[PDB]
Amino acid sequence: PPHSLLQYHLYAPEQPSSLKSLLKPNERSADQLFIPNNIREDLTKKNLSILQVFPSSGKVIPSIVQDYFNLVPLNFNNNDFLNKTTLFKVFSNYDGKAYVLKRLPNIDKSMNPNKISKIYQIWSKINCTNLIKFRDIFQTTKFGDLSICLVFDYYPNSLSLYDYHFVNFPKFPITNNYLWIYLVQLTNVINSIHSQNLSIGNTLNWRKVLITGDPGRIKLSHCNFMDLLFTIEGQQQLDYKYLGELLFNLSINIENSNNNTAPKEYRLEEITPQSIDDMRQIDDKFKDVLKYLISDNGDSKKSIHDLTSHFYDKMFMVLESSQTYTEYMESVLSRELENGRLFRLVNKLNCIFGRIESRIDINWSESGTKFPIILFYDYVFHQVDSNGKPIMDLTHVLRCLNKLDAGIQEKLMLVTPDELNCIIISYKELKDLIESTFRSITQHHHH
Amino acid sequence: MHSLLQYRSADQLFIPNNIREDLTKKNLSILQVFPSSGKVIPSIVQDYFNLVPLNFNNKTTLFKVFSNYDGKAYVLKRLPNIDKSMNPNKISKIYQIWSKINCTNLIKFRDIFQTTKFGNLSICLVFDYYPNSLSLYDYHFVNFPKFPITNNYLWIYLVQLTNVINSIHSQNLSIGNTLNWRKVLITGDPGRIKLSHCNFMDLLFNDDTDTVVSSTIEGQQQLDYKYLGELLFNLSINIENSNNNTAPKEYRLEEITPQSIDDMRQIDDKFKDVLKYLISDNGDSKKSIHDLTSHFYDKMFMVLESSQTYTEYMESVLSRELENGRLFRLVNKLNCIFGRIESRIDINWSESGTKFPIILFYDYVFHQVDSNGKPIMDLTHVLRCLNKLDAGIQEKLMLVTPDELNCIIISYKQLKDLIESTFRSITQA
Amino acid sequence: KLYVGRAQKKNERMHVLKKQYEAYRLEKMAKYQGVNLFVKNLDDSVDDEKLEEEFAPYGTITSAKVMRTENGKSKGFGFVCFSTPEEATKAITEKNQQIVAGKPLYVAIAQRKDVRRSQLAQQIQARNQMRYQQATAAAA
Amino acid sequence: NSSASLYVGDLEPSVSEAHLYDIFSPIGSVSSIRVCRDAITKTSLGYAYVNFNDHEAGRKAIEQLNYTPIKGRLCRIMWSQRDPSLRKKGSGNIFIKNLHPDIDNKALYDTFSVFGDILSSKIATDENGKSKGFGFVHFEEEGAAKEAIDALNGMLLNGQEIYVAPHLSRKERDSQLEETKAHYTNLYVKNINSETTDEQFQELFAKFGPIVSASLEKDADGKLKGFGFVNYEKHEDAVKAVEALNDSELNGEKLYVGRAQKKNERMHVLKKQYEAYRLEKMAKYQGVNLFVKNLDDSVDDEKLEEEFAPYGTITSAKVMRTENGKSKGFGFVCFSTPEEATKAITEKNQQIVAGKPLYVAIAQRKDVRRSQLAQQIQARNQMRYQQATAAAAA
Amino acid sequence: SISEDSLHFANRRGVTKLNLTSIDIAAFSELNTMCYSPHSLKNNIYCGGDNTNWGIASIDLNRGCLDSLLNYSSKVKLMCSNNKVL
Amino acid sequence: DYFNDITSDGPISVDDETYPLSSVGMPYYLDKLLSAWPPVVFKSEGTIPQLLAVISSQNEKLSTQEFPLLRYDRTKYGMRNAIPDYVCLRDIRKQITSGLETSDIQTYTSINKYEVPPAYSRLPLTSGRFGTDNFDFTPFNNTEYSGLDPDVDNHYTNAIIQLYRFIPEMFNFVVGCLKDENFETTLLTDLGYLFDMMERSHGKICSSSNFQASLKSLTDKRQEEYLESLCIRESIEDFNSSESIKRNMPQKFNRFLLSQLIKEEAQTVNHNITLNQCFGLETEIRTECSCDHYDTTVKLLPSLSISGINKTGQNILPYIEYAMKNVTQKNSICPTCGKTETITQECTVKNLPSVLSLELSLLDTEFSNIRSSKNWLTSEFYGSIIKNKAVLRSTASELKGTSHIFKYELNGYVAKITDNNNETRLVTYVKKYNPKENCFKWLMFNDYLVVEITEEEALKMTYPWKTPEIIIYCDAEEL
RNA sequence: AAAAAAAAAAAAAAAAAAAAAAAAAAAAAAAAAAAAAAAAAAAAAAAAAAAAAAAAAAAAAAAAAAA
Ligand SMILES: [Mg+2]
Repeated sequence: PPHSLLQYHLYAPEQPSSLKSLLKPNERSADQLFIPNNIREDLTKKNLSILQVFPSSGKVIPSIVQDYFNLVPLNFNNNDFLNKTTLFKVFSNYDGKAYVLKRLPNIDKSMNPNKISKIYQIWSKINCTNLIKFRDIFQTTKFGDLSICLVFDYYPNSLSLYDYHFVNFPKFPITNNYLWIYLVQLTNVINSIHSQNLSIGNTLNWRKVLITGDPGRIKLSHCNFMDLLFTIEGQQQLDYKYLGELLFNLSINIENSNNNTAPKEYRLEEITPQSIDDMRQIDDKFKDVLKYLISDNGDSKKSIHDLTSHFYDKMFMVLESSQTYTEYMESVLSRELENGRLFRLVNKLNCIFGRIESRIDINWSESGTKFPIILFYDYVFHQVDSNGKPIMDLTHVLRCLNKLDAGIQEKLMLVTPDELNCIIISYKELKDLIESTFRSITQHHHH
Repeated sequence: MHSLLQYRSADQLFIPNNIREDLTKKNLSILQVFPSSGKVIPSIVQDYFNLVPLNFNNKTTLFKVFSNYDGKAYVLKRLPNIDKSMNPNKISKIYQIWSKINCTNLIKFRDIFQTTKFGNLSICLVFDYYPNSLSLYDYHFVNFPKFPITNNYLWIYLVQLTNVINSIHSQNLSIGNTLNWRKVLITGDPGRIKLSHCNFMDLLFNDDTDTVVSSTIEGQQQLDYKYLGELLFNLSINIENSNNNTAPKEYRLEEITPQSIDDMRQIDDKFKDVLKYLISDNGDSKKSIHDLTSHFYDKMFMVLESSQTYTEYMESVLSRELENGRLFRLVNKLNCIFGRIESRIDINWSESGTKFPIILFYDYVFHQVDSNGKPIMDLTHVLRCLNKLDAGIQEKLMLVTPDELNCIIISYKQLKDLIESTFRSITQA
Repeated sequence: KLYVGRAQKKNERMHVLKKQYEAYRLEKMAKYQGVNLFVKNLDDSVDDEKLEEEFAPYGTITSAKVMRTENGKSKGFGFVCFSTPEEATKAITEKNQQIVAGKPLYVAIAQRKDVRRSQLAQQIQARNQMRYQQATAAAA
Repeated sequence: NSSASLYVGDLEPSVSEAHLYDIFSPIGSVSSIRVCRDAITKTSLGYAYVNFNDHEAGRKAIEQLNYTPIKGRLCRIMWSQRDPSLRKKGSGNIFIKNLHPDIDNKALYDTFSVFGDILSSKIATDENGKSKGFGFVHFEEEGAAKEAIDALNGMLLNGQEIYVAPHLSRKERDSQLEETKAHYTNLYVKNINSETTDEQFQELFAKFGPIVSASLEKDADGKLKGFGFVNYEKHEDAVKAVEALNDSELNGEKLYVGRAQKKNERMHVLKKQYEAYRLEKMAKYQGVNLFVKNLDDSVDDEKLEEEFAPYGTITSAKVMRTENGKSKGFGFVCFSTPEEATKAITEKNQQIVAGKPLYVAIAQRKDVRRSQLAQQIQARNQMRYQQATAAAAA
Repeated sequence: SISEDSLHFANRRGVTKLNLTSIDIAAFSELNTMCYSPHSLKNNIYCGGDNTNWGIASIDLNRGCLDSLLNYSSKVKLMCSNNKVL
Repeated sequence: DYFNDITSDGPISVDDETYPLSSVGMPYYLDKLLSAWPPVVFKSEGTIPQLLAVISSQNEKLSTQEFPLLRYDRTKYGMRNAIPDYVCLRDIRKQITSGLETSDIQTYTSINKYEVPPAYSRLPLTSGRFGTDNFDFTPFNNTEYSGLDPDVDNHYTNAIIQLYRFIPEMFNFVVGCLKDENFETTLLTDLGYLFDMMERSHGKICSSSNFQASLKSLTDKRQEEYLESLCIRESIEDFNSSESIKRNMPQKFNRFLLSQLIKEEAQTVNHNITLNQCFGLETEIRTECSCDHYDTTVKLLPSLSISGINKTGQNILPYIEYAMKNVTQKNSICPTCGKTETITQECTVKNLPSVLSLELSLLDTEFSNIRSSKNWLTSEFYGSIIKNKAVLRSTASELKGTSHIFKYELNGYVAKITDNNNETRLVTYVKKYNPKENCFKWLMFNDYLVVEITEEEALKMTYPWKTPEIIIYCDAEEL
């Protein structure tokens, strides 16, 4: 209910990478052990974005709309200023489902549910990445009156690309990588509308293109009733007009994102072929793509082939990038899973270690089994180095944790504690020993 | 206080049902190494050690190896038959030709070396170990189970091989005989199939790589088109055949049958255009992958669909795993110095000693007795206390022996200070 | 006049001597732990050398760029080295909550390479969310 | 981008944040009031700040209330976003000087707001409205200030120009009163030989400050005192020949130039004497003197000097009284011996001289205030223990 | 608190600041009684010894370690001071 | 005991997945938490890991399903809970790189104490009949002293070669033994041929393959107290090992080397014991097992292993005075007790032979203390038999003893260098006497590198990379 | 017969000295006169002024063995 950060290198701090500038492949690190900071803070920001509420009512807005409660507004940079806005986060009865609800009040010439029903099923049958779930549309007597509600998914980080590059705080642009990525996302969704036989819809140009996912997303939410809330070949011709508009726009906005200067949008009567031939840091093949994306003159509903009749290699390089992101995502997810397993493991370790009555002798052993338990604990945790100073190495520990976590039949030699009573032991025996000790102490029916 | 209770197919197509269990089984395959291999080659050979094998005929040349210089699971292949590599010039040339070879499904060339450690001479090369290497014919037909194949997966694998084609032909070279199902390696529940062998063992034996301009690698392009076509054709006719068990139907370039390639069971005309583009190896074509991808034209978007959907599913499940690393460093600080044998019995750790209650609360959590006196965890309370002590806020804490002694009512930030002070004093003087 | 024409440091890292010597420097930087601290608020009543010998009992400044704007206008800032982090802790505990004239002589670590503007960004975001919330509640 | 966080300067201690809230509560969006009670003894820094949730209501409260009397003193409410940067830059309050002594920040603000919103405006408006005729006015930035310079340097404003060209020090309404053609601090040259004439006081001296008036000062005794009044052009050249022609040769004789009748625009001569007195005022002893309080009244400097005659070379025996009447306890003997003073720390501390005991401590008016600080400490301590006692006493 | 061997000092909370034995010199071996030192009243002690080093010692309680030692030979039953006496 | 405890219901002790480790914990903090991790190298992943005394009732009192074994030895398997240093085959790539080219490698002086100077480094391999090629040595030595070749399976005793060549008692003895045939005395004769070859070579390079193969083939001809020395001996094969220079190997090698030297000395054609008396410490060792069933034995043990029990100020001479006379106990089973025999044992050297060996076996704490103690070791000390102990003072004026003050001057020692590149090798320090000028010199011998350093540099132990292990005091007149 | 308490908590209070017009004095050569954060807030390390950097240290090996 109070406003604070708790992320000022506070959730986990930053570490000097000047040591990492001169570092060996043997030399590992805690981020290399666990996670880099960026994904962590992004996911926690996403979690708080999901739960941006601390327990109150918010009854000044209508609060329950047909088993959709906790109407809380997406106030990221909400373009309904000096007005009670229409796009809220809401929680369903089922899944508690995090939803963007958009309610359009004050309608009179849309009383037929059949028009919104065919726009519903016609756009519920669609299925793509950037084709956010078109759901739950009916006019209601709340949000003022006659609010036609529609529902998309919540999908945080509302980053309509002007947000993602120009409201953006470190000011990074999008070079040719995200160029081709957004190119194949738009090519995907125009192939989707040529498939499902609908228009371009309404919105483009830094509107409804909020980037929820990481690797470069379109996620175009509104391709809906522009005017018919209350030919198709011409609409699938003017798709090229909208599209080449955005492409000329960002293809010259690279030159403005050279500096930290907020750009203006450069609508259809600024698309000039001299500016095509004269803008900088642009592929001239991509300039010829925009020469085709000089909008659709012959008014056939042209599919994506004549667009893609210049190239296919960079689509494969985009696919390459997506596979690269998924692979090292699975790498760091493997690191996180093995950390969770080993944390449960050390929970089992210190569960019975350190009884008060056991700490009597030098080694703190009470009964028969406990000294062959805590036999391990010196070379696992209390590892003084070769030079003689007591230190900690997280990578000898983790290789040990790897070799013990399975409980394999391989043995190991130890000296504990008098450096006379040597030992060797195999690790399945250790596993079963800890299990039998756990049932011997935390029997969980009587003990 | 700060939180409550929180957080077959069509296009997603990558849905393991117990998926983190599958990944920890994969890492379990990464784990062990059987030390009693009895190999005349020892562990410590040529910057690598703990050489444990895999299945017979690449009964060796497939070695799981934990690395010395890197510390990473690698695969090794012996080539235990050749013995003559008279020019390190061509060995360095191969080091150039594959150290620059960079892709995804082409698994990266690490290094090569001709050892004398097996008894014989052997030009052993290494690549990256991936857990649980299979073919698609393994993934369905050779090994249990047999997932019923759709055309979607065929498009996916088609995208994979065209990626390989784009990769090696950006590198203006070719492959050779690797496009049998056996010599490729899938990478799990998705296809994402990463080839390994790449058939360059002949290059160690003579010199035909783009210098023979007959190039001859264009003939190898058309050859790999033919291998590609029989690979997909055996995949198709065997998937229709081994709906349950009828595997394989091994067909060759001789058994190419462009009649029954076109009279296949369930391949559409677009697939038939694909296989007819493969099978009509005519003169002077040097077939355009731009044309064949224009024949494909849609599946790039479908594998991007599956890729980002599986990706979002990975972070959606990764949401509830992140609370480990801070916690594991907490345990690192905790059991880094708890029972050091110099400090097991000394002056500043007794009940009259300095760092006395840092012991006491320690196992207070860990041996909190029940109403019957049984030390029972109730890990809710444990992690509650763990995050509270991790914080540093100011609380009041009852503590007993159980009986009437050494009771101290305390807060956290001073415990923080003594912990870091002790850790730093341990770390150096 | 033996006119000694000085050379600025243009030779960097060719032999092994800067590689191993900067390995020893990095081994020192593993053991400094915030020695050279940013002096913030060089106040009016505290001069450069006045600072430099107020904290000469509390650290050895091996690199002293403590100036004003060529001793014209104030810098307001400098660099003063310390001994160890716990000597930094005692320097915190002794020289705290003293207004000299209007600004405290806050010699500490260096930060804010963005993070002032990250804070200002999240505060504007919080004000926007709370401002629509309070506008909604006020509009009832 | 702060909504509003606004400077309120030239305050008086009557204006609390209750009174600021009573002023700015019909503005509309009261967020907070940072009254800058600086943490020495809750003193103002000369200012405070008011924070507003609304940027527009903050701009409103500035442009309505800039030198308006909040509880009788005009409110110097401006912007201070760049003012910590003006602090740790040295810049800020530039010297737009020769201002008007009857025009405050409000009238000249609304006048030269055509030159700009003056982000750091002050005139010499102390004393509940009286300006001395100058101040530190500075606009937004260098461009608007330079526009005001190049547009208005020497114009007319109620029969007065301004001067931002030179960093003109204080007393600028009375600058021409200082520059009046009759009075001037002359230069007494001491021990002059009779060879120097009215001609000779202008020969080598007119270069060091131009001379028309050159007077061989004979006295009312007919002779020369040896002291001659050199009449330069400006008191800075009186400075130039008191600290450049000091014991110099005009022809062959001394120029011990002292300042004949200082007019106070150059100053602080022998103020170091003050700090020389700081060798012996509050750090009283230098382990030499003895603040011996609580004598008898019959113990005069008579009996004090009588007691301290075995205690070294007595240099200053002195008891302050009610106008040489009633002493209220205290005397002093500045010694010349520190070890006999240590012998008195042994002996003459805790000493009956006549019937009432001697009291020895080093003499300062300095740490009376530090003792009052300790009184504040013990007062807040007994307040705290009484608060705990009344809390837990039930 | 002071025992025959251990000299402990907790805070009024009950939390522990110090506790020592005869650490490396035989300070807290023979222990008799507590005092305070002549710099302040409720401050560092001048702890009474008899022959543990046959010299009575002050220890700065609030720094953690030594204040002063002195050579008084004879045994002491009891000790007092108002402000600066012994 | 604050009431943020309205509910925490389920005992979810470990491994429940109806609630994972994703924290539902903390109240909202303000500042940095405990897991601030300090920077470290973490440089020990993957460095090729590997694999009478009865069990006391330190652990037997709680033994059930037991399997203990009281067999751990400190020299055998090293430091308890230690982590080995990292040296992969990038160091073998450095062995592929050249050693030195067109300068002098003989820089034995680093400005930093941590850096290994170039003279203490590995010298490169001796390429034989390579293509119109061979390896040369003339920059490595400019003196007239013969060099060795490390291409032999000792890796150790090359320094012992350069050591025991420089004892004129030993040298003139064995070169007297050479003039007879003595077909049975293998190591005596072959060592003598090796030292005479190094003598008359006059700077010419030498190898030890005759004596390497002779020592080896004798120690190959294996299956007593000789065999009790040999029971841990032959574990040197298959040279792959975490220790190339190992803790206890060259110590036992010099031990039973001198033992076999005195055996072949005792089986000459003349059968002298001149080295045995001349080098032997008269250790009356009194293994006081029982009051009756015990042993006293005077063994003429020529070396002195430094066990280092409590190091009984900081310098070497009281530690040697401990090692002469010392009593302790032991739990070795003598049959007259049946149970765990709490036996005791005292040791007293009864002579002062003119040459005193010092083999070191101690923890790295005291080695770092010698790195702190400047001039820790003693250059020349005077010793005498006081009543039950050789008191070993600097001069006699400290304490004259009760028997015959001698004059014992150090000749040299063997320096283990464990460099910055994690390479462990050996270097002879010796102080050759000159009777022509009655002076001395400190010859540093690496494998074939021959220089002279100063005495205090030879006495300098402050380097972290430098460690003495095998120290030979001589008599000053016998020096 | 202006005749005041003879100092808590190391309180607490002295200064140890000047323009000299004493006589017939003009208008800043000053060397610079130059206050603003405080809603969880201002933040170089490398080592720090190139007022003169020649910078491939020749090479060649017809090759071994040793029956
Ligand atoms: Mg030959």
